[PDB]
Amino acid sequence: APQQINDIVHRTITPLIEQQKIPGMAVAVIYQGKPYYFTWGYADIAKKQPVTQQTLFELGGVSKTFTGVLGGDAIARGEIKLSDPTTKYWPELTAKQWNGITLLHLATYTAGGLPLQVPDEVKSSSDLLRFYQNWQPAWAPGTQRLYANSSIGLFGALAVKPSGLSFEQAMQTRVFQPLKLNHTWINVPPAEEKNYAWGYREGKAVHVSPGALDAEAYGVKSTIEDMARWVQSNLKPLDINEKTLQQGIQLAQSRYWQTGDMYQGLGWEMLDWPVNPDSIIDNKIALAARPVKAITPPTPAVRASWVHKTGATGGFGSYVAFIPEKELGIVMLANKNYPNPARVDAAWQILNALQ
Ligand SMILES: OC[C@H]1O[C@@](CO)(O[C@H]2O[C@H](CO)[C@@H](O)[C@H](O)[C@H]2O)[C@@H](O)[C@@H]1O
Repeated sequence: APQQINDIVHRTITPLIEQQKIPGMAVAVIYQGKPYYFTWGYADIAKKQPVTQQTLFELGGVSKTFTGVLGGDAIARGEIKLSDPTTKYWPELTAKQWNGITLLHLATYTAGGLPLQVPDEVKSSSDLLRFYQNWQPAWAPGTQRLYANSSIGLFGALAVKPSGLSFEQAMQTRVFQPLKLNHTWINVPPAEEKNYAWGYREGKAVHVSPGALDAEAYGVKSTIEDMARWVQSNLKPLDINEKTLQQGIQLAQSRYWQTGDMYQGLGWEMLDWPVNPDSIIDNKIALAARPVKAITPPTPAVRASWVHKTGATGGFGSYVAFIPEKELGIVMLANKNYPNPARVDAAWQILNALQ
C-alpha cells in the first residue's frame, strides 16, 4: 500500500487494538476507488489461527445495509412500495395499531417503538405473527426513531414476499451474486468454517445464536475483501450493471428522516460531510428514542456525505464508513464488540488524513 495509507492505518489501528484488547482485526481502506487490506492478530486464539483476508467476521447490524439495498432493489423492480401499508404484505396482521404503519416506517425504525430485540421465545411463523399482533406502540407512526431489529427485520421479511424467494435466496441471487460477494453468507457453509473467526466476549469464544429475523437484521458474515467490494459498490452505484440493483443502492442512501445532524436511509445512516467525530458519535445506550423530522420528499443520495453503519454481535464489532464525493471508504472488522466511539474515532482519523 502507498506509504501514506500504510502509516495512518497502522498508527491508528495498532494503538486501538492495544487499548481495546481486540484479539483479531481486519481493515480495508478504499482510496481513489482501489482497496488496501490490513490484518492483525487472531481469528481463533486457542487454535492459533491468524486473521487473514479470507477470515469471516459476523457483521451484526452492518447486515442491515444489505437488507436495505435488497429492499431498494425490490422497490426498483416494482415488487413493493415503501408507501405501502404493512398489512398489504401480511394480511393476517389485523390488529388496529397497524393501521398507518407502512414499509417505510419498518425500514427506518419509525413505526412507533417496535423493540430492539425479538424475544427468544419467538421462533415460528405463528409466534412471530402473535408477537407483532400483541405489540403496543408507544408513539404514532413516523414521529420517533428507535433502532430495532424487529422493525427492519420485518421489513426484510416482507420485502421479499412478492419475489417468492426465501430471504436468503433473494439476497444471494439479487445482491451477493451480481456484486461478486462470493464469500459473504447468511449461513456459513461447512466448507467455509475453517475461515470463520470466533468472537470473544469476556474472554470466551462465541458465535451468534440463531433467532427470529436474524438473517434480515444481524446475520451476515463476510470477509474484509468482500466488504471492501460492498463499499466500492455503494460508493459508485453506476458501475453496477444490474439496473434495479443500481437503483436499489441509490434508494438505500436516500435521506428519509432527520434526527439532529443524522439522516436515516435504508440500513445506511448519513451525515453531511464535513463532520467532526463528536457529531458522528453510541452503544453505551441500550434504548435511545429520538424525535424525527420527515424529509418530504426524501433527498436522493448526497455525494458529500459521511455514510456509515456500526455493527455488533455478542463477540464481534464492525464499522463501515465512506464518502462518495471523495471515492474514499473504510471497513473495520473485529472479533470483539468494543465501544462504538473508538471505532468512529479511528475511522475518522484515517479518512480525514487521506482527504
Ligand atoms: O442474539 C442477540 C443479537 O441481538 C443483538 C442486536 O442485533 O444484541 C442485542 O441483544 C443482546 C442479547 O439480548 C444484548 O446483549 C445486546 O446488547 C443487544 O443489542 C446482537 O448484538 C446479538 O447478536
